[PDB]
Amino acid sequence: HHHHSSGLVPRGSHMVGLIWAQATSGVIGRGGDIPWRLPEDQAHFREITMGHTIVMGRRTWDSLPAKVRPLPGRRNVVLSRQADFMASGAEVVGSLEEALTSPETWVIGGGQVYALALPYATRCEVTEVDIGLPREAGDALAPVLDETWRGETGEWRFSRSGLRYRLYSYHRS
Ligand SMILES: NC(=O)c1ccc[n+]([C@@H]2O[C@H](COP(=O)([O-])OP(=O)(O)OC[C@H]3O[C@@H](n4cnc5c(N)ncnc54)[C@H](OP(=O)(O)O)[C@@H]3O)[C@@H](O)[C@H]2O)c1
Ligand SMILES: CCc1nc(N)nc(N)c1OCCCCOc1cccc(CCCc2nnn[nH]2)c1
Ligand SMILES: [Cl-]
Repeated sequence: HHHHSSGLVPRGSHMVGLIWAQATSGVIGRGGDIPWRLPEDQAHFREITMGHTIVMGRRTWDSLPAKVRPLPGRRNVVLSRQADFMASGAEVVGSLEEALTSPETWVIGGGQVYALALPYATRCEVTEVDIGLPREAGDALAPVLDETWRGETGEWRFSRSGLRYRLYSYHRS
């Protein structure tokens, strides 16, 4: 069965969304990359963010596959404290306040930027990957979401590869 979910979330004059994929342990990144491959999550990330402003930390920009840098179809905003940073086809901003000026914004990583943006977020789109990768020194980590967050939990699904995952759609006022 499909998680008979409404999939509806009202919005106000500002919508700040966070979107990430995490292992059970909260690991989201390692060695400059994501330590699994999940086609359905790539498709999910693309469909949620298409047509919107996306905000990412400089290390997440570095981690994009060079052929989809900038991510097409989205206004790419890179957060860096390097005034001279070269992000061809994107814009570089020096502060989170300026990065979140678009009326709709999806924060797409990484660990540092999720943490700083979480107080302003009203949606979290989380892919939980059922992989038992323990946290290691240097890992990038997903935020811990408290009980101000509410929403819907999807059913477990298998990718054709056999990797198991599920989608959480969280929101708050
Ligand atoms: N699983 C997922 O969903 C997912 C999503 C995205 C990324 N990732 C992975 O996460 C890792 C990257 O995450 P990360 O935490 O190491 O780095 P990050 O959050 O992507 O980027 C950190 C950089 O962003 C800049 N920065 C951070 N806060 C800033 C602020 N308030 N103002 C201006 N600049 C700011 C700094 O750039 P400068 O050093 O240039 O000053 C900082 O070094 C990679 O492994 C990536 O593959 C995973
Ligand atoms: C996909 C990982 C991911 N998942 C979720 N749920 N949230 C994220 N923030 C997130 O990270 C995306 C930004 C960092 C890594 O970027 C990518 C890594 C591997 C492949 C692609 C191209 C995926 C297809 C595509 N998307 N847009 N055009 N094509 C991106
Ligand atoms: Cl992937």
